[PDB]
Amino acid sequence: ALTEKTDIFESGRNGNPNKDGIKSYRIPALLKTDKGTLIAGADERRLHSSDWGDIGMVIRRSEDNGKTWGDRVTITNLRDNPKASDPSIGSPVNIDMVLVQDPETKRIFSIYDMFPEGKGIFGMSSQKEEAYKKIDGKTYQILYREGEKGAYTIRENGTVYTPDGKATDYRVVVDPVKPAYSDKGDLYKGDQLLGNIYFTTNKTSPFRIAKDSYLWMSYSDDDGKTWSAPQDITPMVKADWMKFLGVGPGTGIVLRNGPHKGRILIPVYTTNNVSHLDGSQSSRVIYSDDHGKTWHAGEAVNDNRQVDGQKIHSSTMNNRRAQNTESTVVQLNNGDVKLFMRGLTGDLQVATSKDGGVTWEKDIKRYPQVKDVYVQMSAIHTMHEGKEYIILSNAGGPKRENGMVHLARVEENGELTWLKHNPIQKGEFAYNSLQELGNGEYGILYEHTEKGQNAYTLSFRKFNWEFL
Amino acid sequence: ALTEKTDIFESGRNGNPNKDGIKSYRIPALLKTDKGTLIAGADERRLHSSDWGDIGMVIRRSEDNGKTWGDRVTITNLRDNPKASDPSIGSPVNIDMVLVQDPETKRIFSIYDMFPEGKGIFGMSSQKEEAYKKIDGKTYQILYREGEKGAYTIRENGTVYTPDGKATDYRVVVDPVKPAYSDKGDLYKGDQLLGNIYFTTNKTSPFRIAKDSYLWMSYSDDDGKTWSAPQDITPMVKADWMKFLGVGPGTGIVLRNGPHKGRILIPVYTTNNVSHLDGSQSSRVIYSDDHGKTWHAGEAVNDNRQVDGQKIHSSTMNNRRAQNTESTVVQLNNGDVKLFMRGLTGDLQVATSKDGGVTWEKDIKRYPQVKDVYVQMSAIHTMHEGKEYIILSNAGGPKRENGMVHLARVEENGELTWLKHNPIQKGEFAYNSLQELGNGEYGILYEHTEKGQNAYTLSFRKFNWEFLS
Ligand SMILES: CC(=O)N[C@H]1[C@H]([C@H](O)[C@H](O)CO)OC(C(=O)O)=C[C@@H]1NC(=N)N
Ligand SMILES: CC(=O)N[C@H]1[C@H]([C@H](O)[C@H](O)CO)OC(C(=O)O)=C[C@@H]1NC(=N)N
Ligand SMILES: [Cl-]
Ligand SMILES: [Cl-]
Repeated sequence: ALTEKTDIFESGRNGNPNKDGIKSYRIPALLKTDKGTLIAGADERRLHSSDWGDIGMVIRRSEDNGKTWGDRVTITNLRDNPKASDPSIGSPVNIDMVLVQDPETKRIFSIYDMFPEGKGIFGMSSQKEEAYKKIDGKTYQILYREGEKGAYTIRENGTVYTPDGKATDYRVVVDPVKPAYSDKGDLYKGDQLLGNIYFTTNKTSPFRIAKDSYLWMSYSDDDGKTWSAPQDITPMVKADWMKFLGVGPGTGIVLRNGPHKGRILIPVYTTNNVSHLDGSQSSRVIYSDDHGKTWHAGEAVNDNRQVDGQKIHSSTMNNRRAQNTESTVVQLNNGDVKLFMRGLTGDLQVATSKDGGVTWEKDIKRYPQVKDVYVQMSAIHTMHEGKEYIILSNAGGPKRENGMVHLARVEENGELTWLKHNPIQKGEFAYNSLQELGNGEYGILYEHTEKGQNAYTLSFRKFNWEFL
Repeated sequence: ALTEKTDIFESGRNGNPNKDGIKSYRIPALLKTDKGTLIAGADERRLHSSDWGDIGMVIRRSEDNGKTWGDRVTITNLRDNPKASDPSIGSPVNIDMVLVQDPETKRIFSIYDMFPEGKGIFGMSSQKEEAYKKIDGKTYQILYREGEKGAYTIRENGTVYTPDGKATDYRVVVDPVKPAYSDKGDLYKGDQLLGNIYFTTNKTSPFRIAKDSYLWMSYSDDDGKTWSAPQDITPMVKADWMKFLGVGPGTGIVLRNGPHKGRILIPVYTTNNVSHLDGSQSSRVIYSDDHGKTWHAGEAVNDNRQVDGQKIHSSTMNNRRAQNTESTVVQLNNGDVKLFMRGLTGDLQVATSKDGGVTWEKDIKRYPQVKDVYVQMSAIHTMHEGKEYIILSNAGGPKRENGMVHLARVEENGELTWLKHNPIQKGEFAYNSLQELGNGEYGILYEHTEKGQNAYTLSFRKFNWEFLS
């Protein structure tokens, strides 16, 4: 039925670091690859357990269906500002990942947020700063220089150009080479390292990127063993009005049927400048139809949505209860895509797309038989004995506690009928990620603490249909 | 040295329409063409004197340097919604024009605001509605259908397409043929007129455009005698964050020197969704380098502007005094572009661009010797006996009264030295447009009323260098 928990990422105790000098881990993503391998992804939080600071994007691999796991592999870990007054806020931040595999190329993607040095989503400015500039059909990332108003650009070879279009003696590391790509954004003049473009305080170089929220992507073509340098996918998908744009962490999908088969779907959510985190968080997907080469934004669930009288839009809404945030995405056999969205109604909110994730139907469906206490969830499609189901896992409540694995039957019209609700973990329970394993068996990687563990320890369990 | 006022567009009196059935005129634009022709543009307000309603874009032409003027020529006048409960707010709106001629092609452009039926800039919604959709690289205007969430599109030949991209039996008049193009936007099912996509109340067709602020353009290739159908230029220039985008009315320029010579510059201004008309009004220019065929937005004066030791952006600002609204644009002989902007400081605010209107220098210069009572102004470059000057006209104050023509020497470093401040019209004085007429003479079309004349009557005067100095 259900196995006992195996601890995959171990957090420290009583506010102290673990044996690796790491305080805690958060944000599980569980990928079951084509070769049977399980990739377990996490935020690795070295210094403290906040939503910022020194966080690396890390994975572990199990080649025996989750029994034993290899050593941590670091995808990305940007170097700290060695001059920051407060190291707790003195690192450029990567935070929250989504994992997915392309089933044709077998390429594995990790998509995650990036912010310059500071407090991440909780450090965002009230004012927009332009991040990119289009010059002769090429999009360049902008750099700002203290006491100068104009936009410098990073062009060919990482060479920095003046606002007026002339090459400088300065250059950015745009092809990072150090372990964990900790050299990305390093600012040189000739062969002299001066600082880093992601540093925002006590700078030793003249240049910095726009203070904003970014989305990065790294990929692996060797079953998660090694990873590419980070690719900045922001300018492909972030609209000029968006404040925050970030992933809904967990595991993305690839569409298996319909006109859009082969489409990679990555849950994301945005905020606007009208109400930001107070009334605007809005879920959507970004997608790629060319096996991860180019990315596009779908429309938000909240775009032209009717809410208590009146239409809203994600770019202009200010409605706490109509927010939807981190989400988990599933495709049905009839071609429909369901988006299970974290929200503030107390129960499960589901949006439906008829066109492979680009637009959403007018109604958000509420399922009062599945509680949602305002915490991430994960959901996967499953076939059992020729019958179509959805498995969804989240906290049972009243707080981030008592982990549940809910089983739904999907009807021919895509309506969901909730059959079973199975507690899987007493005590602390938060973020979780599900995968199908290959028999009637399923794996879950989740957040949980016991015995004074720092939030969180990430643990793994297998269950089967008899548990379900 | 200063002629008596000649009335060009005459308002009615005591809230009554004039002889032509028109309550009032507003928003002068004066343009001296290649031919020597003077074109005077205006908002023609049929129903009342507010910032919405039934408003036509109209011109008159003078062929004798402002002495006599011909009959009204209507550029654009969208038909009213015949089913609207309140006629004063029952018409799609055009409002505020900029005129400019391309010196090479001789083409004359009128660029002006458009809004569907309602209260114009004072009727904008709190929530965005997407207005355009790119389908396989092609940009189409969206239509919304009663009882449906999805975006229909207006495609080739005006054919309305479903959200899934199927042709319907519905069609939009995209190539209007009626006088003043009053049929633009008409919605047909095959051969039967059903209603109009610009109507927002008591609709008789199923379809309507996004509720938004738009920018339209019409052009003349025959010295202002006839005009093209309106071009919707909005998607070329309006960003996904902009709430209002509209012209700073008057007369635009064509750059006459430097690497961007030939560039057409059109003052505009935006608001955002953070503070709209309370704290985000921000000047910039849109420009064309291909003789008016395609248009691009410059950056706002307020983009990356330091205010109170902190950087703002036009898209996110909320600062009353940092706003800059309608503006007038002038190029210096050194290549620099000056933007004189209506503002809330009580005095004249000027921005400088060194890249042909695309970005603006960090410091907005203020001149305490020219008052700004928060009203439109016009300014023009001029040369007198080998020396460079700018002439600017606006109200002297305290209110919108006491028209002034100000004269500045432009110094070698681009600094302006204000030399003379000459009264040109006592009593009411508001919007105005200046043009150099040649041989030391200048013309001005301006808003003024007397004895119970509805706001406003548009009058013309000519003056010479002697009046200036
Ligand atoms: C980018 C970011 O800050 N991600 C946050 C997330 C976020 O703050 C909320 O969704 C905003 O409403 O909340 C939570 C949470 O547990 O509620 C965890 C993530 N924390 C970490 N990955 N450390
Ligand atoms: C599009 C529009 O509403 N244009 C308005 C303009 C505008 O309301 C302000 O600049 C907003 O701050 O103000 C004025 C004005 O006299 O202050 C006249 C124009 N009115 C007419 N053309 N009727
Ligand atoms: Cl630095
Ligand atoms: Cl209609």
